Amino acid sequence: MKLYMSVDMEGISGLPDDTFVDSGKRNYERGRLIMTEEANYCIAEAFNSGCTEVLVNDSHSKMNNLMVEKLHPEADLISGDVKPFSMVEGLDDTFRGALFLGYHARASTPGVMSHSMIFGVRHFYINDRPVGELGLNAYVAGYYDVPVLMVAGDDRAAKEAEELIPNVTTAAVKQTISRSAVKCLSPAKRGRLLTEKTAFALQNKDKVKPLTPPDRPVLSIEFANYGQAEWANLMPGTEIKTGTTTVQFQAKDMLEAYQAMLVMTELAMRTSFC
Amino acid sequence: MKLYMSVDMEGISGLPDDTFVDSGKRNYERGRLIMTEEANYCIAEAFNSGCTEVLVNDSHSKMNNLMVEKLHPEADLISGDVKPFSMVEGLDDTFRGALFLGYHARASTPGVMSHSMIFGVRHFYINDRPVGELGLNAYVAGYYDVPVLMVAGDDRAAKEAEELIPNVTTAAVKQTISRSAVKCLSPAKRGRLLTEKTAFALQNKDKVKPLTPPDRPVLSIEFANYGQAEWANLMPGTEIKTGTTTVQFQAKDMLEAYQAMLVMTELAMRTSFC
Amino acid sequence: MKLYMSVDMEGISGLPDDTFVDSGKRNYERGRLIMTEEANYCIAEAFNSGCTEVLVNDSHSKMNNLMVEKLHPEADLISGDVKPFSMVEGLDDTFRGALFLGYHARASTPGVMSHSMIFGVRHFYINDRPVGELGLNAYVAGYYDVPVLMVAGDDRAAKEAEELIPNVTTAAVKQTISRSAVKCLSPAKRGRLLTEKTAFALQNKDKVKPLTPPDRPVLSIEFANYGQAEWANLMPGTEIKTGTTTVQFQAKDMLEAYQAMLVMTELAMRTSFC
Amino acid sequence: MKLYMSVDMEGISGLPDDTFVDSGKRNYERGRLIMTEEANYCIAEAFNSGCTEVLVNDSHSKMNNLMVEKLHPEADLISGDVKPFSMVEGLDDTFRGALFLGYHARASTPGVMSHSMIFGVRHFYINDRPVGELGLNAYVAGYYDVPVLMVAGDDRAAKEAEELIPNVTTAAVKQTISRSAVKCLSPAKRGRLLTEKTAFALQNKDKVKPLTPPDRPVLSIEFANYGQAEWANLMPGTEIKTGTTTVQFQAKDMLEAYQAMLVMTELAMRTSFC
Amino acid sequence: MKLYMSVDMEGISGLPDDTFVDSGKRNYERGRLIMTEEANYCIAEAFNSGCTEVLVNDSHSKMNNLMVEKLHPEADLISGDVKPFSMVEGLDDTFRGALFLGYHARASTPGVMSHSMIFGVRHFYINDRPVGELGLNAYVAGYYDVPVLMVAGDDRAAKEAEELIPNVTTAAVKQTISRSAVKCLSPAKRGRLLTEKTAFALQNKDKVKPLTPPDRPVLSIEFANYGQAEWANLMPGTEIKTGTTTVQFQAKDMLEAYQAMLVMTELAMRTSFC
Ligand SMILES: [Zn+2]
Ligand SMILES: [Zn+2]
Ligand SMILES: [Zn+2]
Ligand SMILES: [Zn+2]
Ligand SMILES: [Zn+2]
Ligand SMILES: [Zn+2]
Ligand SMILES: [Zn+2]
Ligand SMILES: [Zn+2]
Ligand SMILES: [Zn+2]
Ligand SMILES: [Zn+2]
Repeated sequence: MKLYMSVDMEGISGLPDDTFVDSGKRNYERGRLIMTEEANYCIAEAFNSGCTEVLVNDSHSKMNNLMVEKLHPEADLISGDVKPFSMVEGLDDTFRGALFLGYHARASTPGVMSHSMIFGVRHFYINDRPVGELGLNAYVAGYYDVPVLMVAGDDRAAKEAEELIPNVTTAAVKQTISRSAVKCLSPAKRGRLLTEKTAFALQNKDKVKPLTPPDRPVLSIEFANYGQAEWANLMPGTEIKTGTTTVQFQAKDMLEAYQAMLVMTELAMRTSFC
Repeated sequence: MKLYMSVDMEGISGLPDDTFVDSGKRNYERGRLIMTEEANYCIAEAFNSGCTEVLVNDSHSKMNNLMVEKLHPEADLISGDVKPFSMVEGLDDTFRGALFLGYHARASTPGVMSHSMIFGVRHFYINDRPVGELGLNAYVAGYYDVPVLMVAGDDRAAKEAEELIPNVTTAAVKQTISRSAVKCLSPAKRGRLLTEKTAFALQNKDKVKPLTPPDRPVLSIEFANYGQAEWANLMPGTEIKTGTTTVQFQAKDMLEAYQAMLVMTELAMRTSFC
Repeated sequence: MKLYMSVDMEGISGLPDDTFVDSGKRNYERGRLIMTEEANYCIAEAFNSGCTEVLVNDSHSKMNNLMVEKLHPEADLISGDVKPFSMVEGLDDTFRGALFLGYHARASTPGVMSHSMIFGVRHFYINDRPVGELGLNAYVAGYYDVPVLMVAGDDRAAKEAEELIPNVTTAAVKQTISRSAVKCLSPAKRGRLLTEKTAFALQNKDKVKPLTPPDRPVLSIEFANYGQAEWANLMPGTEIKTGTTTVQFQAKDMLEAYQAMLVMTELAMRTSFC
Repeated sequence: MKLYMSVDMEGISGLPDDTFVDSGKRNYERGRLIMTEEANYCIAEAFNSGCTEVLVNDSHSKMNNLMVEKLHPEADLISGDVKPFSMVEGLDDTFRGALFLGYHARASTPGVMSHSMIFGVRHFYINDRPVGELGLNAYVAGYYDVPVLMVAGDDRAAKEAEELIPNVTTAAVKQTISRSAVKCLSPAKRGRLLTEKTAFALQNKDKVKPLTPPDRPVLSIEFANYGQAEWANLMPGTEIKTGTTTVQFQAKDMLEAYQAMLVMTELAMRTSFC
Repeated sequence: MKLYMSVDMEGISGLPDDTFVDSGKRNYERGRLIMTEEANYCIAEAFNSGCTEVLVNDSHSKMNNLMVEKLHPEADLISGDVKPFSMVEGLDDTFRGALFLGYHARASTPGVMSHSMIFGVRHFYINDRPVGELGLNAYVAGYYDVPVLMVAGDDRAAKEAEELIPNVTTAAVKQTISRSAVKCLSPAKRGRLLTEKTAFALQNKDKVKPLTPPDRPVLSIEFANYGQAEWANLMPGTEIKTGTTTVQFQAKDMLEAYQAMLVMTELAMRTSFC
C-alpha cells in the first residue's frame, strides 16, 4: 500500500520559534536534522505496518529542508520548490492514505507559529468554510479520494485536524503556550508517540473518509491589508469583496482552486509597506 | 484664536510610496521637504485668517520629519517622539479647532499607504465604531471639546473624515489608485487647494462640532495575527475575544483609551515571525 | 483636448546604460532629472498646441522616477506602482490621443537597453503578432479607441513604432550603437526635436488610427528559460506549448490580456538559477 | 511530586561574561551546552529523589537556550518567549516546590552580570521591599503557595536568596570577583555540588515556606534614566514619583503586578539615547 | 572684557533627539550648522555689548562640532577633545564671565536628552549637592572667581541653572515634552531671544556671583549599574559606598575633582553588558 507524506516544519517537535525553521537563522541546521529524524519515525513505522511505498514531500518554505542523506533510504523524497501542487505535490488517487507531519495551526488562531502559506493571509475559505494549509491540503487529498489518516504537530494543529476530519488520528508532539513558545516532549519521547500514532492510524484507516471538496469550489482569501488584496486581485477571474480585504476566485475544481491560492498568495507576498 | 495642527506624512501631496516617508529610504529627504512646505501653506493661511497661534505637531513615525529651519517662523513646532499623547500631543481645551494634515486611510481599507499606527493593526474600535488614526485623534480632540475643522490627505482619507465628522472640510491633495500609487496635483496646485480649504474651514468653523467620545470608552484592537494579540494581551486590564485576534480594554476615559492604544500597539510591534 | 502620456526611462535622451535608470545606481538621480525635463518639453508643447489636459503616467520600474516637484505644474502626474494597468494606467476613451516617451526596443532585438517588462521575456505575442511594451500599450490604447500619436525614444524604438502604427510620429532622441551604448543629442537639441515632433503629432493626429486589438486576444509569452515558463504556467487558464518556453493565455479582451501579462511576468520574475 | 524549574543563564557555572549568554556572541553555543548539562544534574537528582514530574522553563532572554535534544528525556521543557508569565510560566499550585537555576544578583548590587530583566532597571519593589528577578519570581511562586526549595547561581545570588527566603537551600557554583569575572568550579565539581544541594533541598523541603505576596501589591520600578520612566509611564494605571525615575503601579494581585512588570520593562527597553 | 563660552549640543534650539547630535547619525550635519549659528547670535551680541574677546569652547562629544569656517570670525574657537578640563578648557581668572550655551538637564531628571557626561552616570555630587554638567562647570568657573552670567538650553536646563546660580540669566530656546521631544522656537525667533538675553546678562552681570566650590570637595558619582562603579573604583583614591553604585573621591580642590570626574566616567564608559 502506498502512503503519502507531507512534512512541514513549524509543527515539528522541539521547535519553539522561527530560528529553527528559517534557513537564514542560527538554529536552522539543528531544525532540519530534527525534522528529518521526525519523519523517519513515521516512515519506519509505515513500512513496519505493511506499506510498500512511502512518498515524502518536503512542504516547508523552499522545501529543501529534509536531508536526503539522512532520510530513510527506502523512502522516496520530493525536494525543491515551484512544484505544480506545492505541499501536496505527487499525491494522486493511487495512494492508500495521507500523513501530515509537522503541521501547525491556521492563521489568526492560537498555536505556535500559526499562519497559512504566507504571513499575509488571515483566512482561507473553501465555500465559506474556514481552513488553513491543513484544510486545503486535505481537500486536495479528497479530490483524489485519499483520506488523511494522520496529522502530527502541536496540540492546536491536532485539534484543528480532528474538527475537520472525523476519526482522524492526531499526534501532538508539543503543547502551544504562545505563538513562539511551547512545552515539548524529548526527541525520543515524541518518537514513540509518532511511532504508536502512525501504527494506529494505518490500522484504523477504514474509519477515516476522504475530505471530499465541492465540485466548483469558491476560494476566498482574506489578507492582512488592502495592498495584498489588490495584488492578488490582479489575477484574472478574481474580485475583491467591497468593504473587505478578501479576494474571491470561482474555480472549476479543487485543483484549480489550489493553484489559484498559490498564485494569489505569491502576488500578495510582493506587497510593500507592511 | 489658537489652531492645533497634526501633520502626518503618508497623505502628503505628491508622495506615492514609502520611499518618501521612511527615514531610511532614498526619497525621504525630498519627502520631508514637501511635507514641511505643505504644512506652511496651511499655517500661512491660518494666520492670514485671524489665528493668533498655530501649534504644529509632527505626527509621523519618529516625528522628527518637519524641518524646524524651514517651517513657518511664526508657528510653534513639537518635534520628537515618546510624547504622552503621540499624534495629538499638545492639544487641550484652549484651542479653537484642529487641522489634520497629510492624513491617510485607516487599515484594511482602500487608500494609499493605508494603515493604523503600526502595520500590525487591522482595526481600531471605540465602542464598536470602526476608526483609524483619524478617528482616534478626532475623539481625543472631542474630549477637549475641540472640533476637527479640516482634514487633508488623499481622497480616501477625506471620505473617511467626512463620514465621521459632519460638515468637516476636506482637502484631497491626491487621488488613490493603489496602496502605493496615486494621481497627484502639482506642489503649487495642491498649495492653492490647501490655502482655499484652510480659509473656508476657519470661517465655516461654526458648522462643525467636536467628536464627543463615550464616558468610559471600550477600546478594541484587531491585530493581523494572534501573536500580536498575545503581546498586547500582556497589558493589565486587557482580554482577548475568543475566536479572534482582537484585544479589548475598558478605559476610564478617552485619554486613557488613547494611551492604552499606544502601549498595546507598541507591544504588538515586537511580534516576530510576521 | 485630453492627451495621455506614458513615460519610460531607457529611451530617455542621453541615457546610455542602466546606471542611469536603476534607482540603486550611481547615475540614477541625474537620470530622473533628465527624464522629468524631457517630459516637460512634450507637456509644454502639448498645452501650447491646444491640449487642455495632460495626464502623465510614470511607466518605469517602481514608477516613482518623475519628480513631482519639477514636473510641469499644469500636468497631472500618476506616480507609484501596483497600478491595475501598469504602463497605461489612467488611459480611457476620453483621451484624444496617447504619447509614448522614453520608450525602447522590445526584447531580443537591436536597441539600447532592449527588453519587455522583465529581463525574463524574449517575446510578447497578441494573436501571433510580435510586440513589446510599445505594442501591448498601443493595443490597450486601441481598446479605448485612442490613437498613439507619437512615440519617442531611440532610433530602434521609433522604427518599431512606425512598423506597427501607420503614420505615427516618432522622435529619435538618440542612436543605438549597442545594448549599452548610444550616440545622443544634447539635452537642448533633443528638446527642440521633441518640441517640433510633439507639435506635428498633435496637428497631424487625424492621419493616425487606433491600434484595434482582437476581440478575444490570445496572449503568448516566450520566456528565456523553462523555469520562468513553469512559474507563469501556474496561473489558471495558462498552458505551455510543448517543446518551447512559451506560455499561452486565452483572454476575454485586451484588458484581461494585459493583466494576465502583468501576473505571468510577475511570477516569472521569481525564477531562480538564472 | 511535581517540581518546577526556572533556568536562567548568567548564573550558570563557568560563565564569566556575556559572550557566553548573548546568542549573538562567540561563546554562546558553549554556554547553552553547559547550561543544558547544568540543568540535567538537578533534573536527574530530582527524579532520583522521588519527583515524578519536572517542568523546566527556559527563563533567559529569548528562552530558546536549553537544548531540547540534550535535556533529560524524562523532563518537560518550556521553550520560547512571549509567555504570559515569562520566567515563571507554567508554575501553578500543583507543584511541590520550585528550583531556580543559573540565577544572578539583582540590579545595582555586587554579583557577576547583575541586572533585573532589562539593563534599564535599577530596582524592583513589591510594597517597598527591594527585589530582583529572584524576588519577583519567588513572590509569584508564593501566590500559588509553592515554596522556593533551592536557588543556584553565583555566591551573590545565593546570599540574596537566603536573605529573602528562610531556610532556602543555595548552591554557589561560582564566586563573583567583578560584574564580568568569577572564580568557578570545574563542570564536574559544580555537578556534585548541584546534585548534593538538590537532594538536600528536596528532603528538607518542609522547612521552607512560600514567599506569600501582599494581597494588592504595589509594584515600583526605578529605571536608569528618566526616558525609560516616561515610556513605562505610558501604561494605564502608572504614575511617576516626582523627583525620581521611579514608576509605580497598584496591582490587583501578584499576577497582575508581574505582567505589569513585563509590559513596563518592555516599554522601557525602547528608550533611545542611552 | 573677556567672555568665556561653553557650547554643548543637546540643548541647542530645534534639536529634538540624538539624530541631530550624534556625529554618526542622519541629522548631525544640520545639527552642527544650527549649533554654530546659535553660538554666533551670542558672540555677535557679546561684542556688540562691549566684550573685546570671546573664547568659544566646543563642549560636546568629540568637540569638533562647531564649524570653524562659519563661526564668528572675531571669536577664538577651541576645537578637539582630550582637553585637560573638557567642557571648561581655557577658562581662567582673566574672564569677566561665562556663558553656557546649548545646555541640557542633568541625569535622572526631566528634560530633553538629559544626562551627565556619559549615559552611565545617574548623579554627580559635590559635597552632597546634586549637580550635572551645568553644576560642575559652574563650580570650576567659581574656582577662578568667574560668574556664570547666562545659561541657554531647554526650559529644564534653565530651571536647573537658576536654582543653583542666583540672579543668573537663562534663555529657554525650547520646551521639553519628553526626553526625545520638544516644542521649539523658529531659528530666527530663538536668535532674538538669545540676542536679548545675552545683552541683559552682560549688563546685569554685577548681580551674579561666582559659584564658589568647597576647599577640598568630595566628588561622588552614582552610576547606573555596579559594573560601572567597579571600573571607576579602580582609580586610586576612590571608594565605593557599600550598598550602592556610588563611588567617592576626596579631592584637593575643584580642579582635581573635575579631572577625577573625567577619569572615573571614562573608565565607567568601558562597562559591558549594559
Ligand atoms: Zn505550514
Ligand atoms: Zn512551513
Ligand atoms: Zn498615520
Ligand atoms: Zn504616518
Ligand atoms: Zn520599458
Ligand atoms: Zn523601463
Ligand atoms: Zn536573569
Ligand atoms: Zn538571564
Ligand atoms: Zn552635555
Ligand atoms: Zn553634549
